[PDB]
Amino acid sequence: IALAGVGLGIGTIFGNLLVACARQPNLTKMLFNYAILGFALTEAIGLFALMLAFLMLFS
Amino acid sequence: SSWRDHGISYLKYLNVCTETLHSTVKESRRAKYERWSKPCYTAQRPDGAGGQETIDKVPIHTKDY
Amino acid sequence: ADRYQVIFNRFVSAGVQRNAVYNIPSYEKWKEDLADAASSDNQKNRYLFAN
Amino acid sequence: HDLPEGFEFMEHKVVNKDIHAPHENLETLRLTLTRQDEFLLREEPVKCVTVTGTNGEYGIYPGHAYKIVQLNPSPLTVEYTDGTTKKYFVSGGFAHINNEGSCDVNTVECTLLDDLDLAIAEKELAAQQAALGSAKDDKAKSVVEIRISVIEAVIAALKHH
Repeated sequence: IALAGVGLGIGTIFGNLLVACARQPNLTKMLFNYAILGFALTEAIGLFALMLAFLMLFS
Repeated sequence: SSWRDHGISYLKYLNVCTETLHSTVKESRRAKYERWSKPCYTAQRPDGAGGQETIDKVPIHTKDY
Repeated sequence: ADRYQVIFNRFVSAGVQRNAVYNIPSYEKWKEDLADAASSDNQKNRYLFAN
Repeated sequence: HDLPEGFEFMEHKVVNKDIHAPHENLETLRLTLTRQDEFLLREEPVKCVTVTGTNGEYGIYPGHAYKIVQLNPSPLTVEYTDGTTKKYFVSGGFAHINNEGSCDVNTVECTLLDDLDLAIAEKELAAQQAALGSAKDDKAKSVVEIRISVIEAVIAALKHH
């Protein structure tokens, strides 16, 4: 269930990203890099939850 | 607010606001400010007889809006 | 109307009165140019203004 | 044959900051207050300027984000770094805010709040209220409503201080 708050978060980021890219087309690279950074940071939490699930499923 | 629905443009709204603001000015200063709102412009076309046919494309005064 | 060209006299000094022009394009053309400036790297001086 | 453009005779251009540039901490805002192709302040350094836009009030300080504001009949306050406040009243116009530290407020009419009087506004408001009932048609009603709103804003500005 933790992943529910992870995937949604990713969407949020990308959501805002599009809006930003709409009003600053010439600053797309930095926005995309920051969006990737945020996605990886959230994926860290996702992997923590996944590791707990695997520990409780395979042991 | 409600003037847009009636077709009144933004420029006429500005003119009305300025005229009201000038009307709210003190007696002493108004002599200057009133010179920036008094309508003194007209539209004319020369006819065959020479008379300056006046046009009604746009109202001149605010009360005519 | 495609545009509205205003031609007047510019008073540079007491003895110099040149002729100057103000060009006022149609709302559609102005919108197109504004969008191009906002999106494309061209018209870099109006980028912030258009956006 | 190539006619000039009237903008070539004006050398006080607008400085727009580039996207990929370092940030600067500014302590003053260059204000440019204009009425009918006439300025009252020429790039005056001020601490802040308060302008009443359509959506609501805006308090502009140095470094404010690039923006366009459609003003409404209302007071406009200018506070200098010294600690002195100067209050005007505007009937309409636009305010262009630049991230480089400039604010150009172009109004159709910008007059000192002191120049305005109270009793004059009250009597004009009463006359407009009386004429509203006798409005010829919908357009006259809207025009009278516009005038009444302007007068009410003026009276509120005066009574505030």
